[PDB]
Amino acid sequence: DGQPLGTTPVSVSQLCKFRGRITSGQRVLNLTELDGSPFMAFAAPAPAGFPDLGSCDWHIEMSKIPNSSTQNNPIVTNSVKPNSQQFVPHLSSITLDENVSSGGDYIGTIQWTSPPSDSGGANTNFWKIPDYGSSLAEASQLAPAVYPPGFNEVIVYFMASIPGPNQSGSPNLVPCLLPQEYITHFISEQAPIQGEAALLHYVDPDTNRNLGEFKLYPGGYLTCVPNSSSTGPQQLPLDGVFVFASWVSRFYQLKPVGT
Amino acid sequence: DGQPLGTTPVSVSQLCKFRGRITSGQRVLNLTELDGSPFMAFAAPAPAGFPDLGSCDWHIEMSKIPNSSTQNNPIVTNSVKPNSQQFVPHLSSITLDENVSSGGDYIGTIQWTSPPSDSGGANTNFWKIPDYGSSASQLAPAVYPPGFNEVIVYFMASIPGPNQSGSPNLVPCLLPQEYITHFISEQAPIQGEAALLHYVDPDTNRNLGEFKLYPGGYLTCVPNSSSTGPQQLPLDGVFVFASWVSRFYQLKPVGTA
Amino acid sequence: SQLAPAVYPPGFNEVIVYFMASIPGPNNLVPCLLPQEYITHFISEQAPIQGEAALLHYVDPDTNRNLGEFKLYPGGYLTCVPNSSSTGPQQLPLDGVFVFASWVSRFYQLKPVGTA
Amino acid sequence: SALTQPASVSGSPGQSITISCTGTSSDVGGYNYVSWYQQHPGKAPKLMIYDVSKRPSGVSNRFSGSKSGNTASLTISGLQAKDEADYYCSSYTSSSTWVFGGGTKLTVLGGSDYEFLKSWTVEDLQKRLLALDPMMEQEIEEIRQKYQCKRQPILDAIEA
Amino acid sequence: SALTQPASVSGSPGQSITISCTGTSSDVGGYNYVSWYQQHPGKAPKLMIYDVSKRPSGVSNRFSGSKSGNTASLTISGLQAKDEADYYCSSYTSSSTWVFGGGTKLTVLGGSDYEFLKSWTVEDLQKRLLALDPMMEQEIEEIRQKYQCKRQPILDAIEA
Amino acid sequence: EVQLVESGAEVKKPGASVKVSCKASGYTFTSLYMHWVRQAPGQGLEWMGMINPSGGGTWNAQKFQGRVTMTRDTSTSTVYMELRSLRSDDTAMYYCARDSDQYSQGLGYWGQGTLVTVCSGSDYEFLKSWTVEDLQKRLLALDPMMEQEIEEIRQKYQSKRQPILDAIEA
Amino acid sequence: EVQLVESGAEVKKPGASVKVSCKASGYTFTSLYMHWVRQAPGQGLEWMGMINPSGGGTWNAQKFQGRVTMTRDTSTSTVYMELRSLRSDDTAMYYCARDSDQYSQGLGYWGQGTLVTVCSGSDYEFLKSWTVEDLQKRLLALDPMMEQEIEEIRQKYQSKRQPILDAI
Repeated sequence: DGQPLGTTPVSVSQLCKFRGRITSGQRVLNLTELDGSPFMAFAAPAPAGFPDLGSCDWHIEMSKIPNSSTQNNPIVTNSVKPNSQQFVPHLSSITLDENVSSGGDYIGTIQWTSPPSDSGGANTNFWKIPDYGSSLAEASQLAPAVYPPGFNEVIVYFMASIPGPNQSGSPNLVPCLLPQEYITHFISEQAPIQGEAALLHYVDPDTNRNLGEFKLYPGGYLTCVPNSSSTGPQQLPLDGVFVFASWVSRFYQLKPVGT
Repeated sequence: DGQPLGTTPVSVSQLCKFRGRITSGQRVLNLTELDGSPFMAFAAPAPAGFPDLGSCDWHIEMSKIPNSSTQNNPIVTNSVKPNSQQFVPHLSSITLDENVSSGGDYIGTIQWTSPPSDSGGANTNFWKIPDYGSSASQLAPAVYPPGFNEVIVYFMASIPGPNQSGSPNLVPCLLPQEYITHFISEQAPIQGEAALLHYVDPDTNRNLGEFKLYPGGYLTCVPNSSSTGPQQLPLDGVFVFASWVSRFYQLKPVGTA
Repeated sequence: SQLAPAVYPPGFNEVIVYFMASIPGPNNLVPCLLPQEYITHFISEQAPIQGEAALLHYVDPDTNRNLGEFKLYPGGYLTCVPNSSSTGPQQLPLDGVFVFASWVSRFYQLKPVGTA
Repeated sequence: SALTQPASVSGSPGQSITISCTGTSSDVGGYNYVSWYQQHPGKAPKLMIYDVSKRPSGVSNRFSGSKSGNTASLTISGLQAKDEADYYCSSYTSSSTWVFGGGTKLTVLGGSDYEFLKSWTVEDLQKRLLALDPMMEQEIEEIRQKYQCKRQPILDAIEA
Repeated sequence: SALTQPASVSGSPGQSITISCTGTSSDVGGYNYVSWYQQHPGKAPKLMIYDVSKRPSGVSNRFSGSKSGNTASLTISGLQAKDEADYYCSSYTSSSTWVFGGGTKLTVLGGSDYEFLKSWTVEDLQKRLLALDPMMEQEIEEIRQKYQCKRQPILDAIEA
Repeated sequence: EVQLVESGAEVKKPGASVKVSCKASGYTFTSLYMHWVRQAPGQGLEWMGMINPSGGGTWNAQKFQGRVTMTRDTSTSTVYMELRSLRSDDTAMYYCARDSDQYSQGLGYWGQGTLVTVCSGSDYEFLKSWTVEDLQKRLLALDPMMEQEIEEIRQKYQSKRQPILDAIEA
Repeated sequence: EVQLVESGAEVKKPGASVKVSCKASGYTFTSLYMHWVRQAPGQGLEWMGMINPSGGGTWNAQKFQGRVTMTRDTSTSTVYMELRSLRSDDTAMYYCARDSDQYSQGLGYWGQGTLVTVCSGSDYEFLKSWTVEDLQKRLLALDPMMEQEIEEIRQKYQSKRQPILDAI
């Protein structure tokens, strides 16, 4: 029904970007919102659109937002260690690894991610989240964890590639619960909820064959029943559209997906 | 009515991005679609979402789209000069400035822009589009400012990069990408010559300014004076559809003074 | 350039069959899309096209049985769904005769063609 | 156009001193990018006030700059011996170029009776020997460079 | 651990030789990145083969490596003297670590009769003059250091 | 730490193209800008051009337009200045410098400089007549000139003696 | 042109900690990972870990886990190796080597090599009690002996020159 939780931005533009002001010759970044307005701790665990790629070493590419410079390349490359104790976005302060010579309002994204440092040589576990600042005391804390429902149902994640090496040499896929277009649509059109879940159909737009049926829970995640030990929904083609079939109860038994 | 024109992508993700195969040790990038698919030259001037930041030098960053690397930093920095005759996206090939060490499928965006080279010191004019190497043309039709003292209204976003005047590097736009995605999703038919949009402050429900949306897909207004216009309007407002209007609908001028 | 248009096999499978012909030279089998006699027959009979596609049987004049079935499109090419990557229309005999049944659409997905 | 600077500026050691830089509206008043360059006659210049009223690291706080309207001014407080150099102001131009000034020869009197220079730290006298060395050798290669073409033409004339 | 390698394999000039690197599934079989190396005794090692069969620029096409199941092999064709060096295989282990091979030895037995020395080309001879000094320089590195080893605790003893 | 190393001094004939280099090491070559600064002997600095290491981006001074061509090679991390139509004014101190920082906009990291000196001539006209003439006894004036440089340093030694003379009795 | 140079050969008393640097220039420092490779005299190459120039990121072999400590300096573009509790087998040719290319994933560009030396002696605190009087003289007397040992391998060098003289 369309209330973003945690640090979900409305649009893709402010999705993984962060903005802040840093003093010259210092590595502390005082976070602000993407539009430049001051960030409030009690609003959210982090400024809207703050990255949540946990268990990895960020590598940012900041730049001065007003673009005062006239000659040189404005891209400044630094790295952030979310496992470090100084990584406290809830307190509107994160410390970069390297000092930045020029002070000013900096805006940047995550360029690539490496396996986390000072963490026993663990792999880039994109399914975990960085330990934000102390949020139990404040009203705004992390969004509740989405546990997988029973009835042999598994949460379906949408995977996109981020640059950066991983210990296994596998593609670096960042999983997400819902596509950002769906989140924007839900935010814009705040339709109410009439059932414990929404029965989505993954249908090929042209051939109109029902590739598989998915349940959309009000918490904002898609679940499915894999057919067997096979990967299940991963075999599905990407040229498909989810169509809302009906409102269903929680105990609805999905037809197994995949072969 | 939700019909994209030119190299317009549906979602923001495929904006200012390009994917292609380049042989090791070379500098020519053979463009493909963003999803690793062959690109049809006849359908579009360029692969979907290919940048149109013309009259400026692109400084791209690239990485292999399957992460086959376990050790080193995957981003490779290169530059593309659109004014060069070798920059021909229509023929699915653009040549980077520097050589690329290892071959493979590289995805990449525009990291920053600099004033165009080989142009007599011209500034980074973002109001022009690259040549695209077209040879009939399937480009999006050029939008002209209508008469009746109407001027097209553009939306500006900052891309990093220097400019000859030290001013913000704001790129113009015709319609926010969320509007484009909504139009594509909701193929609402056009029932009038133009759509009158009210710019309403959500908290106070006050129409700060009124705008005309043309079926071509661009938003126009009427400035109160040469020194004012939509720039004074607060950014927190939301466009609310009001009615279908004829081309001769005379808007109330926006701005002050 | 008013060139003729390239044909894309639509939907799942539905590959486009080709009529190989041999030309002497270096060692050759050039493909084809429609027989010239079929072109002449189509030109002679100016009848309208119904539905989205025309379903065809590859019937044998001997047994009058449909060994294989094909979907004919107004674009001027033939499509079929093979049993597998290798097994498909190639296994069909060369002595068969093509006929016309009715006009079908993308809803009608042909049963796989070939012996595997 | 070319930036204009005073030919020479004088000041006794100990007190403050102001250096002026005047340009056109576009060159110095149009943009806030004016850089002050101090160059000892021997070696390369180095940053003093690379942006107006802003100071690069590794530079004493004595050198400070300011711009009032269409004129940029260097102000130096506590002037002493080792500031003897030619000072240049460089600013951005409307032509997307960087312009340079003529340069001011900072004339600081010292050691008229030769007692002032020895009154400084003992390093300064050794520094003074290290201070004279750079521009004291430039003339050598200055003759050497022309020497590299006072005689090649005459042997070329011999072959002619 | 370490990749098991043959202690030494030799072949006459002209007949191609093959050196194989062995390891477990986690070392070689699991991952496609195996690097084949070669070290002059005095010079630093450089890269022959990386990514199983991909070859960096600057090394002749004759070198060619391959992976067969759990075993990786390097092929050298038409051997001469300049290939006489130890070959090292390295694979990316499952423990997020790079592990080096034991280190194989290859020696060209040609020239022992002392008649094949002249059979080498003048360029082949010329590099041999400039090759027997650097690896002897590697030896004196050990000669200057076994005695630096036993000199060390008298310098302390003289102090103490 | 970053160093800017120039190719070195070289004397060029008038009207002959002069090629200079500036080595860059210890920093990312493409991020910062490279500038070219010329200082006429005892006349002051002047700016001729600046180069985009990340591809093209040649912008020079208006009076140098059509005269200076600049290029770079990312493989060797060097920047090359080329000049045309060498005349008596181009003999000066050629400098390569970069901004102190990506957002600094101040040239503070300069090189050693090259003393590219143009042959002013003024001796071809007098010594072209009579062919060889007496230049045979004039081309051997290489050795005697060395004594003058010994005399110059004596003048240089004259002025680098008083500070110690004031130091000893200080 | 890109090259790696290091501190040089060092001599260390076992049980202490050795510090090794590796100067990197001619390329973007943070772009390429830096590896550390050691080679004992007469033994194969060993891999003691890797260092990410971009913000720490150390991964070292299990047999050297907890022994090496590697850090980088972004200002000077130098990577530091620190190994504590040197042992008899720890003396080796210490190489710092970056990858040939970002996507090559093969050590192609190596350093000049550094030689950390270990002796560990046999019983030297015993030697301090009574041999310290003539220990320096025994050293100085033995100095020319190895000087002709370099001449001994010079004789080997001249011995192998004769076959190449016939080759010419």
